[PDB]
Amino acid sequence: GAMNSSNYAELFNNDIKLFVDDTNVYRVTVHKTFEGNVATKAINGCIFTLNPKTGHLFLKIIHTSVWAGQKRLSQLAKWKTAEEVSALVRSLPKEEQPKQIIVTRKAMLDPLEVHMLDFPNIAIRPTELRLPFSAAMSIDKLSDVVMKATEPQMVLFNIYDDWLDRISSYTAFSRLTLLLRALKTNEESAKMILLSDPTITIKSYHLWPSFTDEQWITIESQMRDLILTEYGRKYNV
Amino acid sequence: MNTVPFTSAPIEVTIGIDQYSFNVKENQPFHGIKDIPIGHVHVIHFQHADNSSMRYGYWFDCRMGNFYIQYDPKDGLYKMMEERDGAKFENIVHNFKERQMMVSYPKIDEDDTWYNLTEFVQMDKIRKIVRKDENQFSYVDSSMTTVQENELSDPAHSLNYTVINFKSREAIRPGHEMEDFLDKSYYLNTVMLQGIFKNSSNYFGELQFAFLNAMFFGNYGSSLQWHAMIELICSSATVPKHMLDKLDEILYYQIKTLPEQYSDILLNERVWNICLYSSFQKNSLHNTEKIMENKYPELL
Ligand SMILES: CC[C@H](CO)NC(=O)c1ccc(N)cc1
Repeated sequence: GAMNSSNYAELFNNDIKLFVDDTNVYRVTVHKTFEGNVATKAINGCIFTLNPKTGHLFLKIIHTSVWAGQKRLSQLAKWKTAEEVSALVRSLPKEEQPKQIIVTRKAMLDPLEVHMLDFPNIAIRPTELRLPFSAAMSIDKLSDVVMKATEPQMVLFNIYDDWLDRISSYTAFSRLTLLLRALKTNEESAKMILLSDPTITIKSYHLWPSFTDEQWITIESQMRDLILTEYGRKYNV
Repeated sequence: MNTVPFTSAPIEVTIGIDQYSFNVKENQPFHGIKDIPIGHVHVIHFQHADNSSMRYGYWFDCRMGNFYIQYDPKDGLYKMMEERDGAKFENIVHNFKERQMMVSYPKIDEDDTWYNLTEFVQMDKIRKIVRKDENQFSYVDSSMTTVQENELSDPAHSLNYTVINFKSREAIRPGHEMEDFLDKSYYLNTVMLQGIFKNSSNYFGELQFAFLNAMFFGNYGSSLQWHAMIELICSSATVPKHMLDKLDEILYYQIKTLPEQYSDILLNERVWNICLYSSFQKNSLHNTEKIMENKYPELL
């Protein structure tokens, strides 16, 4: 069934599972035409497929050529997502295949179920959490590889950098969701927080800055301030 | 015109014969139903006055044998039986008619309702859905489950309707996942019609039998089967024109005949709104859409 606050520690047990977020698969800019009509122009997108226990991110880059000559792109985007996730699962060794796939939007359930009929023992689940994975394209290195792609491409990341050497998966996921929530609520301020002190750098093989344990506590505090504030600036409170 | 005699009526019961019904009191001198039209299947069905639980009955075709009803006080129900001695049967029937001991199948001359509800229904196909090969007639009741219901528990007492499942490897060709799920024409036309049913007449026969078991016995699995078979057609972009026109007629007479007070449990809101207003065939069922809008506009 659905994943929510009550079964949250299930994410960090030893059954392999993947979140799939499709909110950045089909991306467009809306513009005026010479005749004063409106048109869309697609830009490269990505499927965000994340193991929340290990941090492994399977980022399938969706090149705009996949949309050429196709109709009803927002519907096709769900099926393309399901096709790519199914291809990913089949590419993994049996012992690496997930036992559950959790979709961040319920409209992915039927496309994924149909593409995974071959895998009757993989549970496809929705969630009641409002997870901030749409903000993945606010991570500079992820945005950069999506925008530069000239063809379909899969790129593997660990979205936790080396955090698991010092903290548990539960704590790492909590930090990740706090960072992404902040970036989603106010990208400019969130990014100012992360990069203000130039002495803290992002390693070449990492996505986030190399904060000490004490600096992460300060950082996390500043992100919660931001989220509560914007919640004021937004509701006037 | 054929006859189904009753040995007696020891318990008070409402007896149905197709779309008609009449109350019989406990031990009321009653011996049967005469003037039953030849050429159609028929259903004779029962609801006891003490236990409205378990409606039950018998599908039969008088051309296949001489059938009568006899109450069994051990199993507590009216049982259909075949009389193999034709002279004994003619004699029993003639005697009960002479004594005016049988009610009349009360068909209005103008009325094609029963034909229209059973056009494609054949006894031989009924007997493959309801498996009991030693009898020429078929028992159905409110509680019997379908093969597909049992997959999600006694197999001998099951309704072996053709399994339809839109999220199944039978319905979905590798590589056409989106195409086959959003347009079910290959499942309808290749898998089911060409492969399993062979022709649209057998498809419509099973659809019509499923509805009638839903209506007459409140059989929930039959209602599920009826709606699935409707939805499979309406969710196909490519359907022969003669099938769409016949489906419209079939459903029209089903909706016309449905008890008005049973529409809440026998009609699935999602399927009907999808079929009439969202599906490929939203504009192909004019008669059915008109009667649905005038008779059950709440559902929609
Ligand atoms: C069996 C129902 C039918 C109704 O026409 N016959 C009678 O009701 C009936 C009653 C008494 C008789 N001697 C003959 C007949």
